Amino acid sequence: MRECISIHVGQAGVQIGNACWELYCLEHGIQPDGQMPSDKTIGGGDDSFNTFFSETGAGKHVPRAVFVDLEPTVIDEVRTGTYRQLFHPEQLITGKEDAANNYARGHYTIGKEIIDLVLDRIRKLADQCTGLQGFLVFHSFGGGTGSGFTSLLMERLSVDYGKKSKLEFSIYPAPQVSTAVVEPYNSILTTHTTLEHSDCAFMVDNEAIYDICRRNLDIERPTYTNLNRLISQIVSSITASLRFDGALNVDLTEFQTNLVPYPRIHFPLATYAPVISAEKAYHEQLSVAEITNACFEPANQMVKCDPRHGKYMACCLLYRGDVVPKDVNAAIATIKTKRSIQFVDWCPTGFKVGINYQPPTVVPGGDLAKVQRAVCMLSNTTAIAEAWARLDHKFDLMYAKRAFVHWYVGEGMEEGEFSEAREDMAALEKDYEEVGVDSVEGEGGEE
Amino acid sequence: MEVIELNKCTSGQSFEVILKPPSDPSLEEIQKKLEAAEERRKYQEAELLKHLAE
Amino acid sequence: MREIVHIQAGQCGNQIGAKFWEVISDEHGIDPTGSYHGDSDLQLERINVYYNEATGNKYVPRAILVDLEPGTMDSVRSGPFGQIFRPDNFVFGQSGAGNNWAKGHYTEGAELVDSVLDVVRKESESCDCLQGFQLTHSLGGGTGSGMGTLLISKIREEYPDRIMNTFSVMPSPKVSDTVVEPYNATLSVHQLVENTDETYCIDNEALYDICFRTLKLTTPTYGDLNHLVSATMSGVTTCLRFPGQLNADLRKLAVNMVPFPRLHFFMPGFAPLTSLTVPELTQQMFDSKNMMAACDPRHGRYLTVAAIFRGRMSMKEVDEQMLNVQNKNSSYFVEWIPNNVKTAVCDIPPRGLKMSATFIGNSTAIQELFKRISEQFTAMFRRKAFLHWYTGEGMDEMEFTEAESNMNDLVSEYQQYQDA
Amino acid sequence: MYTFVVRDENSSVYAEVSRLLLATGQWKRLRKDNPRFNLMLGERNRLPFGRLGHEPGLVQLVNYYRGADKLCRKASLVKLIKTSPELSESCTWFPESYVIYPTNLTDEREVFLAAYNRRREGREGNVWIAKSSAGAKGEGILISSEASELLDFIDEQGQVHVIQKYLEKPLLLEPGHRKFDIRSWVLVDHLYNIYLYREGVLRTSSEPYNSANFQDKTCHLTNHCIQKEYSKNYGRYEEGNEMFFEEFNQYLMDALNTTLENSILLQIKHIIRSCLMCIEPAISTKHLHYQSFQLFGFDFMVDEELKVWLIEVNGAPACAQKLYAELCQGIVDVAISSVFPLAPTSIFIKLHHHHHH
Ligand SMILES: Nc1nc2c(ncn2[C@@H]2O[C@H](COP(=O)(O)OP(=O)(O)OP(=O)(O)O)[C@@H](O)[C@H]2O)c(=O)[nH]1
Ligand SMILES: Nc1ncnc2c1ncn2[C@@H]1O[C@H](COP(=O)(O)OP(=O)(O)CP(=O)(O)O)[C@@H](O)[C@H]1O
Ligand SMILES: Nc1nc2c(ncn2[C@@H]2O[C@H](COP(=O)(O)OP(=O)(O)O)[C@@H](O)[C@H]2O)c(=O)[nH]1
Ligand SMILES: [Ca+2]
Ligand SMILES: [Ca+2]
Ligand SMILES: [Ca+2]
Ligand SMILES: [Cl-]
Ligand SMILES: [Mg+2]
Ligand SMILES: [Mg+2]
Ligand SMILES: [Mg+2]
Ligand SMILES: [Mg+2]
Repeated sequence: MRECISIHVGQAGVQIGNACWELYCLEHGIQPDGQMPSDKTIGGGDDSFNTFFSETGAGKHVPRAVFVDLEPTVIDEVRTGTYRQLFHPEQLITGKEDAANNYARGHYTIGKEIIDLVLDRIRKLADQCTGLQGFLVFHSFGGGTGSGFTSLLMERLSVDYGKKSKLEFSIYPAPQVSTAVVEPYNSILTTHTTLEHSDCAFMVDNEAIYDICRRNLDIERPTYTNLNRLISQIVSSITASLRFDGALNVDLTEFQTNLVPYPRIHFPLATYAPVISAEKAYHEQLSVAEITNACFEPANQMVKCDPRHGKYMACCLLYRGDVVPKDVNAAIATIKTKRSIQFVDWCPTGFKVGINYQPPTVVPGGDLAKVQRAVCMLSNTTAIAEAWARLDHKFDLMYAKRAFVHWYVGEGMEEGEFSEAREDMAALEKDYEEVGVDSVEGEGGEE
Repeated sequence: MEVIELNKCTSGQSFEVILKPPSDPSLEEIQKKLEAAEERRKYQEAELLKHLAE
Repeated sequence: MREIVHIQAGQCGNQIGAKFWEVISDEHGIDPTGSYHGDSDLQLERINVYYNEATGNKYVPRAILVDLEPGTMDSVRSGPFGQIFRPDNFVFGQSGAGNNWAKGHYTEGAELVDSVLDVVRKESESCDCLQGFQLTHSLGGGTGSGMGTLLISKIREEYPDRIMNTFSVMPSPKVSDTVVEPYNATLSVHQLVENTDETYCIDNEALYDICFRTLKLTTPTYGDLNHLVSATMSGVTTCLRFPGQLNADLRKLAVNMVPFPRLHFFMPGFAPLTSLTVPELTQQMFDSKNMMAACDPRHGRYLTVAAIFRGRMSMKEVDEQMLNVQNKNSSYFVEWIPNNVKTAVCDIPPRGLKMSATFIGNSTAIQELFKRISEQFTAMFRRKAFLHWYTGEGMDEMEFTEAESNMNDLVSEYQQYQDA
Repeated sequence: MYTFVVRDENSSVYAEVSRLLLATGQWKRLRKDNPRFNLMLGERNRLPFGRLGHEPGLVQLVNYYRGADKLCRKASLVKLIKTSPELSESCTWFPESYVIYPTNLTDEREVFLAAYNRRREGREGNVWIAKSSAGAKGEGILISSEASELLDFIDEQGQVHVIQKYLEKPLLLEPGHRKFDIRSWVLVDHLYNIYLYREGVLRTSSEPYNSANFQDKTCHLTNHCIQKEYSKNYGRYEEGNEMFFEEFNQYLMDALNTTLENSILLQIKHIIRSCLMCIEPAISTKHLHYQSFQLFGFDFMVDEELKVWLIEVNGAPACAQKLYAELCQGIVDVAISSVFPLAPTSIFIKLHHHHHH
């Protein structure tokens, strides 16, 4: 068994973290006080769930997790909430005043002053590990802490833990719930400085989750609570292989091996089905074929984009519940004859499939209905680059006028950092295009 | 449509299906960047205080 | 980002500030004795932003009352909520400022300002994490204008990394006490351009016109004007005072509203103003007749906007209506700042209303206000009329020339982004 | 009030659509780079589909189908037909075609030469035509009975070409003994309804067809620009060398005792529907966050047996002068107002067929 440390940065990171750890406790049969009756080895062990939980002598199962925010109100809610007994104070780190939606404030001004404390607190967790694998890092792109502090942390983590993998769960900005005009700047700045330190990042666009909640959960105006419970289900699907017995994606290294053949192009698209309202009186349970087919609908993706118009480098199907391989393969056969699924020439056309027999756990009093079977597809498709194009375009509009730039220069960032970050993003868009697009015959209109 | 590497356990199973085959900065450096930005805040603040002194 | 320290200076500044404290005290369930008698936990959650706690569950405004004569503050102390203020926080002189910026900034005000800073320092010292300062004043008199801007400069020197926010009443010949108002306002605007992060521009002409044309008040008093200002200040500070995600502190507001450091002068608006559905609220809040800077929004473009809705209403409908405004008048929102309108909603409505909305716009149209003042300044300055009142306090004409140039530069910078 | 942007200033069809939308009084034209639009009249190349359908509160629609270029490029079309089972290598209505890459750059050269030599030994007609998508109007084309000239021609070029069997027995109009091709306009709406404009046009040659000389490409190529320039008889038989369906139908009756509908349009409709239904899953916007429509120009040849052959599909057609008003109003009615309703006897034929087997 090899441990994984989770790090939750800024409001989005912390709130999503809280939702994930609640769900993990329910999936593993861990009570809010940390006791786990089904666990017959008191005070330690090397079971798969021990990848995410250590154990005290008293039999408490403690998340291998650190929470960091530059103001205290969000983490205070963890300290006082339902799962408070799970955590001890050395895992909860708060500053007094936040980064004011300013990457430069988070990275340079405040980050310089709290970074060493955060590393000491992570080291305390690392020292408990017999075979630390690496880190799972949760944060928004748009917040000053989620953007600026995360990139600083990621850099220092590569220094202090050079051989360890680092995965991200990153929240991409959507004006329907965003809280700052400068979020495109923060997103591009943090993506630029983090790119080389991250081995695999799962981007979730708040726009996509928001609309899934509206459309499929019949929630008129989704809140972060609604959004985060859904995000937690997708995260759990993705990390299930680390926490349960299995032979697919069983360590962080395998995520990169299976999903990221090309290091800069390390952003797999997640797609999830089914999402069904708990308020739904009558519901016909969906088959393996029906939920698998749903994985190729943009409406169920964590980022709205069109994979028919890009290419795949890798595809993983992760099932939970009543699923056997024969039905998966029958489903895939059918889907091949109906969908546009083109792989790059230098990868095989295929799917890696994991099945865990336990159906998804739902949080009591949640919005999601219990289902007999669910699936999360992780595909590395160049189509996700549509999201980089959208962001880069917004950046360009504001930066051309230097709108808001003074806020960043005022925290000691050089203006050159903007253009450096943006050039890095231009090259990224180009890499996606090169990998994903065949030239289109030119013409000598009005024909 | 070949199934390979089928692995089974009590908790589930995994396998692969193939349809077709194919054809960092150091601590010193980070420190220096953080200190350089601090120097810039310090300079901009000194300039402000000079203007207020005038 | 917790505590704000409030300063109110001069006659206008103190009269509007007193009303502001009465209004938000009522909203937070605080009675004139500083005792809490509310029924909602939302009332207390962020009460510490504006109030200190004292022995016996008493809440005391973090407020400093400044004037160069005793009259208005004597009246405040005799007012409804007058006993709620900290007695040691009344700081005043006897000689007055004679509607003279020079007296406020260089002579009379200079003699009092250290004692004001002593009280400011005492309040700041008991802050766990001071966000910054909010100042209420007029720009047309002597104390609020001259001494208020002197205070702002000294506060910035001592707290250079804190936010400075002002509610600044702009003079108008239609609602005027003296002829030198344009000189005082020009001298002040240059101070504000340099030393505030956020300034709410409240034009006395707009207040008057709303009272007379819209509210049907045949003969508006300063009291009637101040009722509007009260209501507006309550609305624009809602996000600081209650639980919320957007613009929840002074710096986050600045970062969302100010794309270039000097262009930080906002037009506020309020709805309803009547002699109510979400659509109606939304149309009225964007209505020029509901705004308080006497500038026509259609004569410019919005760089940024904050909208705040109060009351129990459908957030779904709020979002729908705000989108409808932007999508149907998209030309009035600069295209080079994507998604530049942010909306907040607070469940607690102001007194006497089931729902309301408050508007904060950073619009290039605000140049019209500075243009009006600039014209009025020049009409007199070209003949050096009334200047002896200022030269007698040691000022020279060159300082007037420089202030006028500075304000004309501000006007030019707005116009540049209007054509961008 | 609906809003739209114009990003292709060169489009005659959409310049007229723009004019119409404005005159309803219920559409406003935004600056081209303002993102808060309902309708994008997009640019021909590198249209940013990825920025569409991410605007809260705005249903967004664009006048191009992302992916439709597969049908609308010379070499892409050949490949689409040969590799799609329901069109196929044995497709009866598309002339035998081969994709040829100039040697200085997969390539079907040897496959072509194989078929060419088979025809030669068999005494069969062996005239082929080399062309590409880069063929600026009347240039970039070679008609020859010698494989060597064809391949040499292509090798001097820098872009993919198609070599395609040249139809040596075209239906010839009388008087004049002359060739023509048929242009049909087809509108595919956001529901993937396929609408054939009731008016097509024959673009004619005004020079007698002469099989003994494929060098003089005036009786052989029916391009308007070619005819208008090199034909000394341009406009002798019909204005602008355009014959419309009323006259062509009357000719078919008088001369061949048949109708346009029976002898030709049945086939045209079959080909159009077959082509568009083939690519539907690749381009449909049915469950997408933005929607598309697109106007296509299909070009057909008719042989002396009244068999219809598809030659190409144009992704950005212009229209005949006298047909603009009607077609463009039709586009507004069926492609735009269908999605954005304003506050007959269609001009289109809806193509649909559901045979049970
Ligand atoms: N899905 C989701 N998104 C969130 C949540 N909280 C914030 N966001 C998004 O994150 C972005 C704002 O960043 P935050 O995480 O709030 O900022 P922060 O990291 O605390 O940084 P500062 O407050 O600037 O110090 C916006 O795009 C929000 O919509 C959450 O709980 N869930
Ligand atoms: N296989 C073939 N047999 C006979 N004639 C052919 C042919 N291929 C092309 N032509 C002639 O050449 C013309 C079409 O050439 P091509 O289609 O490359 O030009 P083009 O692409 O400019 C037409 P458009 O303006 O619709 O785009 C037809 O009008 C026809 O007269
Ligand atoms: N809205 C409003 N404006 C006022 C009030 N009192 C004075 N004014 C305005 O304030 C300016 C005069 O300044 P004032 O505050 O009285 O002078 P000070 O005591 O020297 O600061 C003029 O423009 C007046 O119209 C008031 O109570 N409300
Ligand atoms: Ca154990
Ligand atoms: Ca590394
Ligand atoms: Ca004195
Ligand atoms: Cl290591
Ligand atoms: Mg925060
Ligand atoms: Mg007065
Ligand atoms: Mg043709
Ligand atoms: Mg063509």
